[PDB]
Amino acid sequence: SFVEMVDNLRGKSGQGYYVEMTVGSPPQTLNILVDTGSSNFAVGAAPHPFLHRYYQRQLSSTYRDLRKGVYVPYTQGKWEGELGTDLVSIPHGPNVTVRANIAAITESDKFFINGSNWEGILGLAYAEIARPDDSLEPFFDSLVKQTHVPNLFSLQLCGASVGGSMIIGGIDHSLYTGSLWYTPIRREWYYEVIIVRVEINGQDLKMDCKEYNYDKSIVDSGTTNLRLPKKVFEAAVKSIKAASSTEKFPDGFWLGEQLVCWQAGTTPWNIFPVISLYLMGEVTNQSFRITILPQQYLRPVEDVATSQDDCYKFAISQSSTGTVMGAVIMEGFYVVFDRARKRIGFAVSACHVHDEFRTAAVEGPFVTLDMEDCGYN
Ligand SMILES: CCN1CCCCC[C@@H](C)C[C@@H]([C@H](O)CNCc2cccc(C(C)C)c2)NC(=O)c2cccc(c2)C1=O
Repeated sequence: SFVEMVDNLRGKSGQGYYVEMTVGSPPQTLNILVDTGSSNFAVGAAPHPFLHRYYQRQLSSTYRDLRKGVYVPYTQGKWEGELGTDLVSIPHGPNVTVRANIAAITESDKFFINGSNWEGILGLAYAEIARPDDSLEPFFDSLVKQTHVPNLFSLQLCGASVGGSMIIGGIDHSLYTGSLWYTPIRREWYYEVIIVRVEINGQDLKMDCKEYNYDKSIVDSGTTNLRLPKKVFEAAVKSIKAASSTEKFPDGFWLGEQLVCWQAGTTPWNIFPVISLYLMGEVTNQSFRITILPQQYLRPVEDVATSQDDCYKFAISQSSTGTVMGAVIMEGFYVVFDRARKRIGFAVSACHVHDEFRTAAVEGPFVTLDMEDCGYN
């Protein structure tokens, strides 16, 4: 019964993917951003200039107040609110209703996005990073505990405004081609993984592989960009600049601020390199790689001036809290969050990018010694 969940995600480019949900009795419909980078389920519950609707606890006969406050500060944005529980369902999801923790957002700062069409956030990661502490059971843990839904979900994030699928409870084999390749979940807090090698256009960055995971590497559907630790970011940009030096870009472009444009259909994809991320595999001394096309890390944005050109933003950013494999990395892959087996699977998505001479790929096996040394402690 996974066909009912195909295409259950929507969104606007750079503004997050959301799934429709209902909370309360009678059911109140809300669009909820899907976030593997956090673990709180929270919805707007008070007016806000960017909210078209919000959760009204007063209108829900099943609402239960927990008489405890909560706040969550993210890398970008923060909110505070009141904890409580209520009945929750996913119309284009499993045919079940669960009682789950809900943070009723009463104040927020740079959290909600104007015109994004979502009013809440579904943190899919583990209790260890839940606020106020790990005793606030995350939504997916409640779903698994209260129903027969298997302990896994998969995300098919599709590019161009955007759509995708969140298959709750399994793997939909029509959404990918080739084989699934699995990397261990290093520790169950974020969806933490270990990157063991990085190549740009086939050239090894030749850094201490610990630099790639300093101080961690996570899979984060709630972040648009690929985010890299300072030292890795500088090396990647230096290499990407050199590969595309035949064209001029303002240095604000390389900071993700100012956009670059080209005459419609003349974007010089060939001068931007492919990025290969090698991930720790399932067997001794074995890894595999996912290859990222420039169509993934050059995000198309709306044209500020006359909508004649093709304009893009550089979707790779510097991080001070480790590597973040954001939505643009996940797009074009089918990503399986196999919580039951403590692993994350990658396969080429059915909604893959269509470059002329290059193709995004998930390839293995590769031999890589001392992979454990790549993890930071
Ligand atoms: C998709 C557009 N947007 C903004 C999305 C706004 C709404 C979701 C957005 C608060 C979740 C977190 C996501 O959870 C972060 N994951 C790691 C993390 C970092 C610090 C603290 C925590 C704990 C709460 C667990 C977790 N994302 C960000 O911060 C973020 C930053 C920069 C750009 C963007 C998002 C973006 O591209």
